Amino acid sequence: EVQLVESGGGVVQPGRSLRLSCAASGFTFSSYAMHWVRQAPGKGLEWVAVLSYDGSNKYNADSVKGRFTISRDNSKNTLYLQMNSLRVEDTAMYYCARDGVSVTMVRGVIGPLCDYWGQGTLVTVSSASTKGPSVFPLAPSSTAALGCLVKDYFPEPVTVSWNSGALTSGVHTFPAVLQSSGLYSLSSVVTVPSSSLGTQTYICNVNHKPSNTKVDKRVEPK
Amino acid sequence: TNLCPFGEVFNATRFASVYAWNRKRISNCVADYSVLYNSASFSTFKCYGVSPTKLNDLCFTNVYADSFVIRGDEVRQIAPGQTGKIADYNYKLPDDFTGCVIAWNSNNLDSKVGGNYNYLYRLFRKSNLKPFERDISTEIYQAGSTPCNGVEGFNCYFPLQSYGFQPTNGVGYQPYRVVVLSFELLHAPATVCGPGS
Amino acid sequence: IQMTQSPSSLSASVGDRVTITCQTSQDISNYLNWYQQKPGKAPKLLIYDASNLETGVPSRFSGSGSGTDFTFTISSLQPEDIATYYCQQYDNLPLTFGGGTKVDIKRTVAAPSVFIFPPSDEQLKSGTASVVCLLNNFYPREAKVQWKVDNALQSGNSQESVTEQDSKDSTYSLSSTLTLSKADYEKHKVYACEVTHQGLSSPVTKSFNR
Ligand SMILES: *[C@@H]1O[C@H](CO)[C@@H](O[C@@H]2O[C@H](CO)[C@@H](O)[C@H](O)[C@H]2NC(C)=O)[C@H](O)[C@H]1NC(C)=O
Repeated sequence: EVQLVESGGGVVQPGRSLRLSCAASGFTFSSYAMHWVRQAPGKGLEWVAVLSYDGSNKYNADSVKGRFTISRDNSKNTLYLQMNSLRVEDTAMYYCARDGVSVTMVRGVIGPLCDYWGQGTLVTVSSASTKGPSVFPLAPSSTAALGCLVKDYFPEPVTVSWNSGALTSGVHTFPAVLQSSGLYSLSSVVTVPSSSLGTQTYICNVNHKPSNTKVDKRVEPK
Repeated sequence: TNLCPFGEVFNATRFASVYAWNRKRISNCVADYSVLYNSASFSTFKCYGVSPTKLNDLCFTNVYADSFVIRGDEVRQIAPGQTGKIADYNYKLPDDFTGCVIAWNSNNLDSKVGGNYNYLYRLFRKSNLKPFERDISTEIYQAGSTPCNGVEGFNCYFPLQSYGFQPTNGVGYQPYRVVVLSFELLHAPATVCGPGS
Repeated sequence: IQMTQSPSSLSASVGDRVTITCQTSQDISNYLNWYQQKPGKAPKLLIYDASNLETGVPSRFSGSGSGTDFTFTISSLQPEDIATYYCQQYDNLPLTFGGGTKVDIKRTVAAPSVFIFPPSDEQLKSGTASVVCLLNNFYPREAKVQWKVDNALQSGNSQESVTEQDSKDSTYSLSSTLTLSKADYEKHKVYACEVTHQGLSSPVTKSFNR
């Protein structure tokens, strides 16, 4: 159907520049207005800026007026968001969405506004380097519990799967916690019966794209 | 519901010396004295003034936990009405004492080979201590009838002698960690109560 | 610029009728919008300009648009419906959202099963000791965990993460991570984590030695 796929956000120190890409597909793009709104980790939504149907009407929000500019290439069906003078506070996942109700913006009222279709978590990390995790076992001792310990990894987007992801029943992947050292900390656990603690072998597959690290760690009892 | 922080009393990694014995006031909590006497770890356990059975049933207005360290031979002086170097210059238990004294051996945690001389004890004083009187004075005491202007000399000594705690000593001279629970009962509502009262 | 209000933190059994009222700020707003945001996914426009839901929604939702105050009605609550619900105004261009409403479907009370984990010897080579305590498949999330090292509470040494409510069994799951070093791990001997949950009479203490 219609999909506002995004790519272009990453990790960049404060003070620099980085432009975002929102890609339009399906519907006519030069006919609809486009918005940019962001959501911090654990917080709620926050409006950023907007652009008309290329009618030269930006109307950015505060704290970004002069720091962000909205650009669209309606012949390319692609919408962008040039960032610059990175306030470190701007660490958030940005969503671009359509609009057909605005007043001085897009000509004529067509459809609703803010059919989100968003993605592309944008993190404005401090100078601290992008660090890979250190996976540790959470071996059991005697349903029986069994997990792995993802510790000391600065970029947040880490994933985990147990034994080639064919074991997906009884698995609990937890959100990360921010340690005092500026690094995250995650744990992923699976509860299995004691009758399979000696028969089937359990391995956690931790994957971390920003650090380019993947560690297959066994979990053996004490 | 919040229990009394007894775990912050016995297991504490660092204990003070006896001349400077530490005190942690215990109030507004729930006593669980069953943890104390349901254990074979405590060497000397002598309750003074209190029942040997009503331990978990009582209710005192306040409780004082006096914890310090002495060697193996000096625990006999942690008792109401005693005479001795600790029982005269470091820790004086009144004759009407109403509480339980807990002692256990710690020759492995407070001793080390080569020496662990951090612990001290008051060796000299020109008067016996009064009950609960903490004395940490650091003046050069005079023994004989010949004055001392602070010079560490023949009869002028520093009043705090170090404890030599090595694993290869006699039992009498090994570190025993002591906790003295003092049950204060004043004309006031009680704050430290048991679980079965 | 408005500060849109909303009563969050809802809890209702499966198949009920709940409502959220977003009352606007100064300069009465016309035609708010209603979105839903399930965890890990981008929001989705549920309702149009104060009414007239879109195509695709299961038609269990509604709302009424009258000047300053608004309402968001959900009939026939669903197990696959736990999310966060926002209200957005658009009549002055600085669009401001609501507070969001976390939704928890009321299920039969679940007692927690608690498992403890010592730090791995591999981690001890890094000079750190991370002890982990698990709470898994309990529906009432208002549970507490207190680490008792040698029966002494350790304040400011633990962080716990609570999973989103499950879809099949509708039970929560949290995990606290007590963090120490090799030095203060080597002077203590017993590590435990006491547990108190709405479906527990007496506290649950899972302990281990080193
Ligand atoms: C540290 O405090 C705890 C609780 O007051 C004591 O640990 C107990 O040890 C006994 C004997 O092994 C056990 O039977 C109990 O189950 C333990 N309780 C707990 C909660 O750990 C211990 O006695 C104290 N340590 C010292 C130094 O006295």
